[PDB]
Amino acid sequence: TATSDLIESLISYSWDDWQVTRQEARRVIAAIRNDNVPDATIAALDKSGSLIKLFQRVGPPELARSLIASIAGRTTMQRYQARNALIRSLINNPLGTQTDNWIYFPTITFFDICADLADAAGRLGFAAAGATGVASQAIQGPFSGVGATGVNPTDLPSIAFGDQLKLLNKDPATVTKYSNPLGDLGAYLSQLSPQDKLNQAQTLVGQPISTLFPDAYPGNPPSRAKVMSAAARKYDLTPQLIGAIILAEQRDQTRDEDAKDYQAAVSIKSANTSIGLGQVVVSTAIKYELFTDLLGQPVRRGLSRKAVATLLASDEFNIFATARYIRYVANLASQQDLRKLPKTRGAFPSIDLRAYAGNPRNWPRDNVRALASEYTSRPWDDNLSPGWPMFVDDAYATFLD
Amino acid sequence: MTLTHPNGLVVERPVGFDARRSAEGFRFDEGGKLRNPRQLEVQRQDAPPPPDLASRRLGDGEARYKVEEDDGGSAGSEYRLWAAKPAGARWIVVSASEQSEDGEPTFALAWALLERARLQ
Ligand SMILES: [Ca+2]
Ligand SMILES: [Cl-]
Ligand SMILES: [Zn+2]
Ligand SMILES: [Zn+2]
Ligand SMILES: [Zn+2]
Ligand SMILES: [Zn+2]
Repeated sequence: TATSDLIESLISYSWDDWQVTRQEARRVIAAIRNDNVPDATIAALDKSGSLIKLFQRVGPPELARSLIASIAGRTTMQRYQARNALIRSLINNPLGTQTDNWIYFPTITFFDICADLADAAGRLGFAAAGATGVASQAIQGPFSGVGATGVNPTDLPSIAFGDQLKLLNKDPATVTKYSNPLGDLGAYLSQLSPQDKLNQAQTLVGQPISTLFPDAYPGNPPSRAKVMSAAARKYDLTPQLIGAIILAEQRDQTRDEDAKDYQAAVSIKSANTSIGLGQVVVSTAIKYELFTDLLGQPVRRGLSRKAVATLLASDEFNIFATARYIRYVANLASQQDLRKLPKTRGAFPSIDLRAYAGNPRNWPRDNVRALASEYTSRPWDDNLSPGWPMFVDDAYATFLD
Repeated sequence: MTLTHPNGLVVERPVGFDARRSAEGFRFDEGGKLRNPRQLEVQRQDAPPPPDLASRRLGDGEARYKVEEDDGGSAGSEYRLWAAKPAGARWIVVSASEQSEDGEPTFALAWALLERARLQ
């Protein structure tokens, strides 16, 4: 193809010239991304015996990630040829893409994640969507976590040494500083007018996903709204419900909490923190296979625990896990015996367990209130969160408009 | 701020907690309408603690206890302390629950409640 021809020369060695430059590497990636016949191009490179060389010769890990994500993303019939060539290139040259934020993904796993993700984005309807909102510039206080700011928890600096010691020393006050920002939930909502709340909603949902795999997408990363819409369709929810759950979490979230959340999880301790947009617990994502609809079985079951914590910091994986978890809590509720949940019945008189099996459009509002309680806490043990139901319900009212 | 059960249990109500008398002691619930409120309970108990529990010195004596952890929600895993100290020929038992995403809570308020409790 036109593209295979261009790449072959871009990466070729000549006498006394055995180095592909950064500039050439970037032109290769750009050419891959602009290709109208990506399968044909890979077929052509493999026929040339140039496919292995392509992977071997685009060296710096940041460029290797763009290369690999782009190829994994756009290929179909030739996907496994590219995959085999990558594997070949990794023999006695193993580092690959596994550096920086991506240190918990072996290179072939990075390839497979991108392929599966791209396929899911195409199939589920979130491959592309222009931004409809703008990130906040806040750095502290409620609504200064990734939901508001678009700043990826894995990009945050190490917690400062002094605070790290206080945290380790179980210092009550420092622990609070890196914990949920809110005490009095109703007091916080009273700070906001209806338009303020709608504006937080638009910021949350309208900005592009903060993704660890931007080149797995055909163009720019889609807005979170597009992904929540796709997750809602997949799990028979509504995006308003998913948005309400996440907006409530993100109000009760700060930049500092994001740093603690992620750093503790990948530290020597492997903490079981709640991570990302929906504040999904690491062990929970594993136990209920929350990445099922974006990643095939082999890739999922091979992820290390720290790799799972990392994916929960990638907005699209988090949105889907959150939605899949919401549908789990709802399904589980529909299997319960209301007579055996008298505290739940007392708090939410209009709760209809059988309705949980259907679409939220048809749930009583008390179902949303109860699920909110049973999202922040252990679900359906008849122990309730006093504050979370109204907090999530307020976010829901805003989205429902 | 002191509380006295007819069975002789006397304890201090924690500041900011609503109190309620139970069959053998008292239940306490954190005030307001929190996301993740602490709950505490204290009771006079005749049956001794189970064997092979952990121990810690508490004030002037010792206490036997166990912390149980269970899957929770976005606020973290559910934790529950169960603790007992000898009070005469009997025991005073305190249990307490809380969610945490940062590992095991200190249960400071719970230990303080058990520590100052007596059967007078
Ligand atoms: Ca939080
Ligand atoms: Cl093609
Ligand atoms: Zn050259
Ligand atoms: Zn957290
Ligand atoms: Zn519960
Ligand atoms: Zn009695």
